[PDB]
Amino acid sequence: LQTIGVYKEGIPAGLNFVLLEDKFLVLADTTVNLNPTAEQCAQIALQAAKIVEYFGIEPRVAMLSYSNFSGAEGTPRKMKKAAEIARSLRPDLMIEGDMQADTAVNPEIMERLFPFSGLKGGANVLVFPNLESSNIAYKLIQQIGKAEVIGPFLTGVRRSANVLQRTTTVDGIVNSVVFTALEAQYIKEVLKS
Amino acid sequence: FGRDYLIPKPFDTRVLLWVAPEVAKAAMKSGVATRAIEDWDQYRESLEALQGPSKVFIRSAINRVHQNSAANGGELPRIVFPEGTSTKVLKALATLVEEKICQPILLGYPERVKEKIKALDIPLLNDVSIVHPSSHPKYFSFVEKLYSLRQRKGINLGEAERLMADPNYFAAMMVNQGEADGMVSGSSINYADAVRPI
Repeated sequence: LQTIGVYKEGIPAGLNFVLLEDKFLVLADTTVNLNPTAEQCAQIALQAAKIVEYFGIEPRVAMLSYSNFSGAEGTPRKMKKAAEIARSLRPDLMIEGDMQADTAVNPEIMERLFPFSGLKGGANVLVFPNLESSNIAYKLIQQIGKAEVIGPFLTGVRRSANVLQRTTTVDGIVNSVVFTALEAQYIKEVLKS
Repeated sequence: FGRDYLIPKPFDTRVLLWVAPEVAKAAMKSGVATRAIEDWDQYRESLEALQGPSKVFIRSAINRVHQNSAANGGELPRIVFPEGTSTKVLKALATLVEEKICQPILLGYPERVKEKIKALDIPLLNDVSIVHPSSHPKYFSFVEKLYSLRQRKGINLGEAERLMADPNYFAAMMVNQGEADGMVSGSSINYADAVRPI
């Protein structure tokens, strides 16, 4: 971060993929920001989204909270606000909050309890309110869930650089370096332009 | 001024200011006065001072509400009282309807409130409308409304339904939608709880 730094208006943020059978989920920010503001969570969402678009998928973004559309003082208000900002910056996307994680990933729950929501078809981008929640989620899913998890991938910086989780296995590193290669190529190209 | 108004009304606060100085004029001019009033305005001032709000404010208030009623085709304001089983409220309503202040609407289970009105021997409120929230025609319409305004403030349809059965929320909504012109609550509950749904 000191040498390469963030690109314009970007925010350094760690991002993981959960590779499920029907979909993949993006989790952010899993590594950098202890307690990002609404404004930061919105920017994180944007970064995640553009990455999802690189893989030809429509991003659908949920700002996670322990709450369902309450916007109460504290994290609900932060995530509800983040969703509002995100929506203003990327008016074409489904971005919604505040909501709990199952409400977010599960479209049936969303329709049954909160049909007013603008998130339909389940979210594939999950942005977290704080580093405790994101870091613990991706590590837990990776260990006890029965799904491949790849990352974290450092987002927000000018050139291609990624930091492994030290708990990584060798196959973990193999996967990570694959995506770093992908990124490296992308940035080289764009530059070369 | 007209065929239906030949004189001031009895409790008109202006009677003193116009009559007392003209009487003063007649007393001084007729020579029966022994101390002349010279400063006519200081006197009119002194006269205004004698009938201040402590004597007349509520008098004028009730008069004004009545005149409002007359100008509105005789329609009284519908004021809903969600604590329909409160004895203070009922006792007040005896006087209030007797002196034609409003059209009270009571909220609660009809049996309980009619038992209460009988227990207290208030015969003047046997005509007053009593409604059980869940059993009103516009109930579901109301819940929808609440939902739409508070769906992103911690209230979904389930919760909206649950709350609208609360007499406070129901009174509030009636007033909001114009199915009542106003509401009075808080006689038997702390102020925060009573005022919050409003």
